[PDB]
Amino acid sequence: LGVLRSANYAEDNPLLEMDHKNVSDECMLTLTKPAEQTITYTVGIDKTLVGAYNGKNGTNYTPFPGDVILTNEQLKLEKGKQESSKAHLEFTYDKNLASAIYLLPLIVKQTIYYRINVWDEFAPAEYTTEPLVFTHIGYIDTENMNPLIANKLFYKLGREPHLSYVHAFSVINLLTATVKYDQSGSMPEISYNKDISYVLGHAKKYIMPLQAQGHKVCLTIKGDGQGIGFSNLNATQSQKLVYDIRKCLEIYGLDGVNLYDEDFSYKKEGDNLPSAANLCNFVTALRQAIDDKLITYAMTEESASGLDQSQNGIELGKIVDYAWTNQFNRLVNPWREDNPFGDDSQWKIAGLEQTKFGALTSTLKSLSQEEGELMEGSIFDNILDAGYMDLANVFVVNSIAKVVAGVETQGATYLLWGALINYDVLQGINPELVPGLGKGGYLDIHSDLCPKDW
Repeated sequence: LGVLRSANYAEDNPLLEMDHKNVSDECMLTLTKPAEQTITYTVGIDKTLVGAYNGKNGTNYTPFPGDVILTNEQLKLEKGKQESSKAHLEFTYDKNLASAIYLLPLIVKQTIYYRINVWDEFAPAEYTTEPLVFTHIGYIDTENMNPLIANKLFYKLGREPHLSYVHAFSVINLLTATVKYDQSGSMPEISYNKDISYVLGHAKKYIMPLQAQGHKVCLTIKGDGQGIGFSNLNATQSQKLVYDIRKCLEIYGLDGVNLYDEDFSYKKEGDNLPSAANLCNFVTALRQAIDDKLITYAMTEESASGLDQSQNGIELGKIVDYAWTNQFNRLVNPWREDNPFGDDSQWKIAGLEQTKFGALTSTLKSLSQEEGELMEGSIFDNILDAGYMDLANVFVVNSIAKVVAGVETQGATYLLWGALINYDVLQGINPELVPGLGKGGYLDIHSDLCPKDW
């Protein structure tokens, strides 16, 4: 008696994601008792087991009809060991394969039941039009990343026969344009680096495809450190930047703008100081100009004080679609007194419903043991124990970045916290980021999922 396991997957019957390329896995035999003598078993394909599997598990899988190349099919079990040598399975992709989930049973002659998801041209098999239950906002740094990677990241929701695939993000923020003085040194203008220019100049290639798959796409605007920005514009300057932002979203088919309140290098003394009232007047003007296009606000330690109070009757929270902070890998709760994780009252925005606040903005950085405990504690205790459920509606990822050495642990989890709370805990639906594991997945440090091509 023994078990035919996968070498890289703990799932008894692993589900591989085949996006128009081959997929592979290795399996081995684990014997309940150590081998008395050196024996060799052989693994083979038996597609006759499919009908019994679909009856037992309620599924509808058709046996995988593509070419399957098994190498090292003879499993060597040395005396005294319980695990054999590893066989290798290469599932060949071909255009003659329709998009579906297939089954390929591998037997000893127990049994392992490989499931192969053959993707369509836009989404995996069993993709659904069912919308994500929460708003997931993803930054893409156009200096290193292709915005189209959003169209490759999915959530595998549920367990068979109730599997569903949904896009992992619903809003995408493009990093970044900046605000600086104009050539005459009197007016603010938007400045675009070489990367964000090519993205916007080719919005038909990089933006409309995202919008076609349900993504709202916004342009982020930071400062360029010349001391002029969203919170210190006079009447004339405000009308200029409002006009230019309104024009920019119309010109490139953008759904909205993300006001990233950082890097303006505001002076601490002089005649153009930052004020929360100026910010409220500028954003109020922006809202009149762009109508229902999205305005979001990213708060930082460089934000002006007073946003917890109305400014000339204006509450910034009433006129913005979403807000969040740069307090990465930590759940910020500005409405919680005696907060055991730290007082976040500085991040309070007057008029902002909790359901519009990204309490958790995660970033791709390795965390210490303490930092890791702070992240999970702040998330769980605030949303479940303290009862701030409304803080589970918006989740933000500041830069979907490449998974590399030293950030594999955060890479695997920092895009799943919103699905973890909303689906796995608040409902019973298991969530998995796809395409994660395996050669070529988002978590393969030697592969780029959807690389920069300009």
